[PDB]
Amino acid sequence: PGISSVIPTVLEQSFDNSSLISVKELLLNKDLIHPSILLLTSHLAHYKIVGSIPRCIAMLEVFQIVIKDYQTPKGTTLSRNLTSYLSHQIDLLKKARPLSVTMGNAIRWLKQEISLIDPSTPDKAAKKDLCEKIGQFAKEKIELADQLIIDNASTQIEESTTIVTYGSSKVLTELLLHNAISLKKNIKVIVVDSRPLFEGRKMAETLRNAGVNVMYALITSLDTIFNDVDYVFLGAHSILSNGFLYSRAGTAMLAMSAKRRNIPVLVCCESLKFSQRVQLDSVTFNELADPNDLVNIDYENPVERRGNKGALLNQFIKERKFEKKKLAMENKPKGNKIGGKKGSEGESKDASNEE
Amino acid sequence: PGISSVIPTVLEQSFDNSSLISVKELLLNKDLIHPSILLLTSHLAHYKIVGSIPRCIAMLEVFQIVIKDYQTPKGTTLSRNLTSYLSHQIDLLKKARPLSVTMGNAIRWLKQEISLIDPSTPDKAAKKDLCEKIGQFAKEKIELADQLIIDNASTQIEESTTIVTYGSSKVLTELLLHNAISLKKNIKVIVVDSRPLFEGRKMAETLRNAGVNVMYALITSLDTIFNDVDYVFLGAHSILSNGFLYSRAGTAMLAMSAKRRNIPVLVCCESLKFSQRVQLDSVTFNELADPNDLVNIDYENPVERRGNKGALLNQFIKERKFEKKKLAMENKPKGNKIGGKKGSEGESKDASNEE
Amino acid sequence: HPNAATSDVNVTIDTFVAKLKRRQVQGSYAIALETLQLLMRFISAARWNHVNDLIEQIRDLGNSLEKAHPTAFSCGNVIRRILAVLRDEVEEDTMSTTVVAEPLISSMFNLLQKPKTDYRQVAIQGIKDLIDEIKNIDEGIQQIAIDLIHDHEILLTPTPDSKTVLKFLITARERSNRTFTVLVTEGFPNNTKNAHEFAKKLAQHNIETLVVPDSAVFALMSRVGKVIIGTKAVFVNGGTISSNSGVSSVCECAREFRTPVFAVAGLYKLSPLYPFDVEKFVEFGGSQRILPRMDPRKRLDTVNQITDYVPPENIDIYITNVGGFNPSFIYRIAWDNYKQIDVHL
Repeated sequence: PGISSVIPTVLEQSFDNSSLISVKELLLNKDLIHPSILLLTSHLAHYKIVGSIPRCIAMLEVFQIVIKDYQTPKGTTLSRNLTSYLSHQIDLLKKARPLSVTMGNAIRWLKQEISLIDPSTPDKAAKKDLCEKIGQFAKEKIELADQLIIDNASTQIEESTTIVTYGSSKVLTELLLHNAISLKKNIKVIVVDSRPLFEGRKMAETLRNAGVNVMYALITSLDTIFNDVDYVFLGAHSILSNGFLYSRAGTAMLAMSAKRRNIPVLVCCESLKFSQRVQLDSVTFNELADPNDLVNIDYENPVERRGNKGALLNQFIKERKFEKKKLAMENKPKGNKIGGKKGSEGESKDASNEE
Repeated sequence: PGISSVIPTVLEQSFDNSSLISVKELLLNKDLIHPSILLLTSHLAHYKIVGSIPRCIAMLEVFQIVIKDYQTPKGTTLSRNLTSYLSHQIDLLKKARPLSVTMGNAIRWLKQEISLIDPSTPDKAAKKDLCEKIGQFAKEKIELADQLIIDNASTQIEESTTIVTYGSSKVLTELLLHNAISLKKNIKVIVVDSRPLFEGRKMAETLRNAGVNVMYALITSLDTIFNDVDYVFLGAHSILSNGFLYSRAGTAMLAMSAKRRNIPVLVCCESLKFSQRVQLDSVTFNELADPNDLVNIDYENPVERRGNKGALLNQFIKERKFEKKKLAMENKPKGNKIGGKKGSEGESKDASNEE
Repeated sequence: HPNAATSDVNVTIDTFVAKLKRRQVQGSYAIALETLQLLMRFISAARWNHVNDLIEQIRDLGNSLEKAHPTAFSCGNVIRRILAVLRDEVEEDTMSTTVVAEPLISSMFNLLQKPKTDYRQVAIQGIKDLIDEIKNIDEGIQQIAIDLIHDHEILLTPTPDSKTVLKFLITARERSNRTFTVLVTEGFPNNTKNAHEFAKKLAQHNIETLVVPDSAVFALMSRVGKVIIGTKAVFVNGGTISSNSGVSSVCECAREFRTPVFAVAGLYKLSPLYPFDVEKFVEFGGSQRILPRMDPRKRLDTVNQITDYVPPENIDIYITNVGGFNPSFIYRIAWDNYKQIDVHL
């Protein structure tokens, strides 16, 4: 199977809902694992760019590739060990890093597809139509959905607007690009970034590469830029069946600020991002990473410096724990643009029954 | 020497800082103590009538009595063992029932008096003047102040009133009685009762003894009592240097309810109750009593039923604890009736530096 | 409609009425069971020939039952559910008898536009299904319920009168990895003995129990993590009727401190009728229990009530056997169980 247990850093007295560590350096691997999965795992382990949306697409692509490479054996049938393989892959993924609802949905869809086609049809003809179908699905629930979202944004966003964004959600970046080049509008895009992740920075860079006026913002200096700000979009990850946004980093604070100061908050989301599972706080299900990211002085990601920090077990009780994903409130984000055009966050799972 | 150790029931996990234990039935003590102090202590320990206002007066009376009875020894001066005696008395009081702010003030005054007259004067001339002075002081800072407060209230009350009241505060009883008798207005009195001490019941009885239209309610029954009703009055124990209402049990919740249902609250206080001690929660210093008060199953105080509960020590992991003194929020009460006619509670220590 | 038609065919109606009036029957579940039994009796014995007429008769019976007792919501609800079950089958039948398109499961424009079988067995089966549903609610809650409470968190419990809430608590407490401190509000004129019993049970279960008087809620509120209601009946917009005394004030306090307020009940307690008035649905208790004597107590008019009504603004979560729901969503659940015409009888 690989490597299990034996990890640095304590279990911690505060916040221990999920397991904290997993394979990063490859040693003794099974002689049946597809390299693309391994590469993906390697990437995710230390990624800066992707967040929720592109990850799922990547996964889908990988799956497609696997299917293309797969052929029906003489002894075992098409539906004999494929499911087992999928399960193994899932387990590997989980071991690497906790997964999203979209991925789960995709898995479910795949499972359904497996059941649908009966093991009697010609093998070459089977996968030919399968990969086409999967492509079609991808086009529909992602690209077309993105387009729909863009169009929704278009009718709502006024002439000459100031937008404040967080994270590295691809859809928002696409929207901003559209605003810049295709429609041609006056845009002021303020992007906020945190210590361990340089997603905001990346977004800013991307904007620059197009030709947009960008203000770089931080958590320490928030109130100075608001007091002027008209419209705020948040980096969406998943909407729960209560009306709460399970999202990345200090978006909740921003939302609170928005609520305090005049204008309501807006959220752009996909039709398949919705979850039937329910939770109402950050303590419920936390996504964790290694405290090794916050040791060095900032500036850039790879530095390797000698200074003062570099003790987790050496000094007299030192805990340096952080959270990657937090909870955003219910009443504060009201706007939701999805595959079913219009709706609010109070409307929690009306689209879930409609599918 | 007294008595030490041996405490009934479980000590609990939370809220452990103040005395909650002690002499209930007397066994072996020092053969020099004046019995009036002991009797007072016995009374205070098992009292159901007193509430902040009369206790201090009673203490003063006791002190006066002691002074009257006091005889100077032939050898030592007037103040040599007197201080020791006083200390012993204080210790006894604390053992019985913790000292209030008013009591502390009284003690301070006594100390000041002691300092004022140095040991040189004869017995029968000094104490003659002391007792008169003390009486004068009592007349000045207490009764007259109360009268003033009453008169202030008189002008403050309009036409057509429906009032919800709480506590065994003597001033409030006086006020209500005054309203009933000498004002002859359209007054309606609604009474709220509490579990630790039957104060509400006493108030109701007093009202009956005058002949007033009385509704009788509890802490739980409040959602239906409003459904016309306007004024809410509470009885305060002491106001701290912060400005927060440091009073008895069921007041804060009532105040909150009042705030919720439109109409604000008015509280009465004396111009001596103010303290220099700084606290912002009930955890700091609290009047905690034995769990014997929460044994009787409704109806009346003396009933004694063998129903379901009647054990504390034999029960494994069971914490039955109750609090008597509470800290209410600052912003919720708007009206404060003191020695200086009318004023806000945010003044805090405007009279403390004035002395 | 009087009881002239039903005298020798069905006699148990009178007994049911008696049970309702003098409170011989206790607990909403029991009432529901009784109602189910009555329905079964009606079905097995009576004659129909026509279907619409039968439906009308059923409606009339329901109305009569309502008139006999308004605080018994479960009884009404069950009847409504049965009607709904009947209705769909009837609709299906009509389509075959005669011998349609819809965007979703139900359509609004179908009301504006102009639109013998073995249904008895189906009706019978419906009752059985309902009974089964009534039987187990806690098994469909615990998979969602034991996910919310965490280590070193403090719970606050108003209304310990409900049998479901206690069970829910117990299930959470079972887990060795989970540890929590419990604060219990008493409720003086209606809930005291029940509260005491609950406390005793908690003690037996070997959990840290704190018995709190009704006045001492404010001082401990800085440490309070979650709020759970022991409600008796659920409604359309979100508002709930709670199982007697000391719920409203606590809820208000929670709202003030922004403490999360949970609710556990079930869909059989859920009603498709609106609570337009608090005064109409909420029934009041007894004056005798509060204070002794009678002649001076003519002057002392005491006010005391059984049931409590809490606005939907304070409560946010309604976990049932199906799953976790909101006050902004529960209406749809009711619709999925009770049909459009079945609301008014």
